[PDB]
Amino acid sequence: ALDPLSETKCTLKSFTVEKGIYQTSNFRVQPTESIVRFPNITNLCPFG
Amino acid sequence: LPVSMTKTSVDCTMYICGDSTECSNLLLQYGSFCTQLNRALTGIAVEQ
Ligand SMILES: *[C@@H]1O[C@H](CO)[C@@H](O[C@@H]2O[C@H](CO)[C@@H](O)[C@H](O)[C@H]2NC(C)=O)[C@H](O)[C@H]1NC(C)=O
Repeated sequence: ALDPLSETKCTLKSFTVEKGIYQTSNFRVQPTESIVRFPNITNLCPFG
Repeated sequence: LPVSMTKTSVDCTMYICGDSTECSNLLLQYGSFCTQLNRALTGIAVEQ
């Protein structure tokens, strides 16, 4: 969990990594609004 | 003649568990499958 060069070593299970490219980590994108929501009214009930 | 198919890649732990820490925890018992499963695709990927 230190940093990407380290997390690479967490994959190949080697303290030495050959030069190249390595699919390393489970990247993700996040939501930032826990929105609770609804629609657009018109016709109310007359208890009058 | 064809030359190469689309370089598909999947991450098991996402595909197997769409971010459910309970799910991944059980999977880890299965060991190196979803390392090697990932690996072969990359082997497929690079070979393209
Ligand atoms: C949905 O509710 C809105 C009130 O929030 C109604 O009021 C407006 O109606 C006018 C004319 O149609 C629109 O130009 C406005 O945009 C509506 N609201 C606002 C402030 O934008 C609206 O009529 C209702 N539904 C409909 C049929 O639009």
